[PDB]
Amino acid sequence: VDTCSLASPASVCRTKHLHLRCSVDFTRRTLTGTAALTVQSQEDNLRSLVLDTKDLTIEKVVINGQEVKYALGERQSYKGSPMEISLPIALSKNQEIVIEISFETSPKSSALQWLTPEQTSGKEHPYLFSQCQAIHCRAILPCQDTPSVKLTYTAEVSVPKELVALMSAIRDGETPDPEDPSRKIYKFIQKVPIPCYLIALVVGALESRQIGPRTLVWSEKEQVEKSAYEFSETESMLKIAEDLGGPYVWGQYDLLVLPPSFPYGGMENPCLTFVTPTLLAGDKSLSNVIAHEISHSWTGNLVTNKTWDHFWLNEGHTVYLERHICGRLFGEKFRHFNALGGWGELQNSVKTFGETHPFTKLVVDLTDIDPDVAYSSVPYEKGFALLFYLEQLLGGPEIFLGFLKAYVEKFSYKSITTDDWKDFLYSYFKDKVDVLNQVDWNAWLYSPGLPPIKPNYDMTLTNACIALSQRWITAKEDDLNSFNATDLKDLSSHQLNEFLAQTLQRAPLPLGHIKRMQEVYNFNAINNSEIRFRWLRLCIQSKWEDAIPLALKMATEQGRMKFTRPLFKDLAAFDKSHDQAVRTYQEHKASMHPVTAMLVGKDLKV
Ligand SMILES: Nc1nc(-c2ccc(O)cc2)cs1
Ligand SMILES: Nc1nc(-c2ccc(O)cc2)cs1
Ligand SMILES: [Yb+3]
Ligand SMILES: [Zn+2]
Repeated sequence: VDTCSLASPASVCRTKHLHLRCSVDFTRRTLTGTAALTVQSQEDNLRSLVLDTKDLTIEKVVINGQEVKYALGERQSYKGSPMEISLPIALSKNQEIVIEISFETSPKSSALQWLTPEQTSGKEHPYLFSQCQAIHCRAILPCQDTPSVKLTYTAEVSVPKELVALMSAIRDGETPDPEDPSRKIYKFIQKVPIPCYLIALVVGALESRQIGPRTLVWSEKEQVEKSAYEFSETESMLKIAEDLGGPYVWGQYDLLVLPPSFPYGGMENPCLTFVTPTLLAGDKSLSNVIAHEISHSWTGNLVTNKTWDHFWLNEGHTVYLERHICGRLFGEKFRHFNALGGWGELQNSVKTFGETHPFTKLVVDLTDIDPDVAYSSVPYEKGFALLFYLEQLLGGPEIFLGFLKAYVEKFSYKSITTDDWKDFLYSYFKDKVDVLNQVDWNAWLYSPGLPPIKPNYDMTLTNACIALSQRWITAKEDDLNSFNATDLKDLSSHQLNEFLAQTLQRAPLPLGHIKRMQEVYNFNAINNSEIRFRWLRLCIQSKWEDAIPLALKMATEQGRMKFTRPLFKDLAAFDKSHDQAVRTYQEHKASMHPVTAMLVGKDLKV
C-alpha cells in the first residue's frame, strides 16, 4: 500500500478519468469548480470510497443527478483529510460510476503559488502555477492521490480573458466564458493515462514561440526570446530520447519558463515541462535539465513508481537516460564527466545527512515522513550510481540501453516497485545471473551511506578541475601571486563549475585565498546560476563578509530550492550573517512558494 495516501487503494477502486471544470479567482486566490471522477470498482458490493483532500472546501457530491452523503475525517498533518463518500447504490466488480464533487481550494493550498503583479516580469498581471509532486494534487482537487492509480483527463478552465491557461495536456481550444464575458474558457485533453501528481496548471500573461516541430516555449513576454535560444537543442534531445526510449507517445513537448520562485530545476508535466528561469545562462550550458525532463516522458511518466518509497525508479533511470542524451550530443568523455560529478554530489548528500541517515537509503520507508522533507539528490545519484555500476558489470552502455528500452516497453502505462524492476532485471539478464548475484542488493537498495562499490569513471575532463582545485587548496600566501585569469582559459563552464564544486568540498579556504580568487577570476561577474551558487557558498563558508549581500540576494531573488536552501543554511551558519538570514526569511516568508517557505523555515529552525 501507499502509506502517503488516505484514499481507497487501487485494489478497492480505480479512477479512470477526471473531468475538471473550474474557475481561477485571483482576487480570492481560489480555484472553484467540479471534479467529475469516473471510478471503477475493483470489489464486489462496494458501498463507499475514500478520497484524499487537503485544505479543500467541499460543497456537495453528486452521483446520478442526486446529492450523496460524504464526510471529512480529522486532518492528518501533511496528508490532509480523508473524504469518505457513501455510494447511493452498491457496485459490482468492474462497474463504473461518475462522482462529481463541487469544491474550492484554500488560498494556502500547498500545491499552488499565487503571485501578485509586482512578483511577475510584466508587473501588470497576476500569475498562478501548480506543483503536485509528490502529494499536493489533493490540495487542488479530491482524488486518489497516489501514483499507483493512472487516469486520463479533460479540463475546462475559466480565467480572466487577458490571461492564458495551460495544463499538462493537449490544448483543445479557447472560447469566451458564456457565463461571464470578462472571462475565457481554455480546454484541455490528456489521452495518455497518468498518475495525478502529473496534473498541472499555469495561468498568467503568457506568450509562446515555436522552437521545433513539436515544441513551443511559453513564458512572460520578457523571457520568451532568451528562452527560445537557451532551449534550442530541445528537438534534437527529443530525437535522441526516442532512439533510446522508444516512441514519444505524448504528442506535444512544450516548455514553460516559470517565474523565479519555481521550487525545482524542472518538473516533467506531460506535454508541458515546467522549468526554472535560473536555466537561462545565456549559453545553453544548463540544458541537461531539459534532457532530464525529456527523459521523464519514458521513465516516470510512462513507467511510474507505485509508491513514493520507490521514487529512485523514476529519478535514477531518468538521470541515466539524461546522461546518455548528453553523451550522444557531446561525447562519451562528457557522459563520464557528468557521471563523476554526480558521484561527488552523492558524497555531499551523504556527508551532509550522515552516513547512517535513513534518507540516504535508495528505497525509503516514507510512513509518517513528509516526502517534501525527504527529498534530496540521493534517489537521483545513488539511483544513477547503481545503474552505471550495473552497466559496467553487465557489458557496457549498448547492452544496458537494451535493457532500458525493454524495461520501458514492458512497464509502460503501469506503476511498479523495486521488486518488479529487480525481477525484470533478472529476467532480461538471465544469461548473466552469475554476474547479478555478485551485486550486494541489501547494501545497494536498503542500506544508508555511500554505495558499497564505486563505478569506474573516465577522468579526462575532470583532471584539470581537480588540478586547479588542488593548487588553490595547497597554496600558501606566497603562492597566491602565481594565480591569474589564464588558469581558466582552457576550462568550459561545466569545468569551472566542477572546479568550484571540488574546492567547496574542502571549504573553508583562508579568507586571503578567496579574496585572491575574486581578484584574478572575477567570479562575482558570473551569472551562470550553478557557478554563482557554488562561488557564493564558497565565500560565505570561508567567512567573507562582502559576499553576504550577494548571497542574501541570490537566496531571495530566485526560489529554486537547490540554491535557496543551502544559501540560507550557509548564511545562518555564518555568525556575521545569521541574524540577517533569519530576518530576511521572515520578511519574504509570505511571498515565497509554500513548500519552500516551510523547508527554509525548518532549515533555519524558525
Ligand atoms: N577516484 C577519484 N575520484 C575523484 C572524484 C570524485 C568525485 C568527483 O565529483 C570528482 C572526482 C577524484 S580521484
Ligand atoms: N532513495 C530515496 N528516495 C527519497 C525520496 C522519495 C520520495 C520523495 O518524494 C522524496 C525523496 C529519499 S532517499
Ligand atoms: Yb611557500
Ligand atoms: Zn527527475
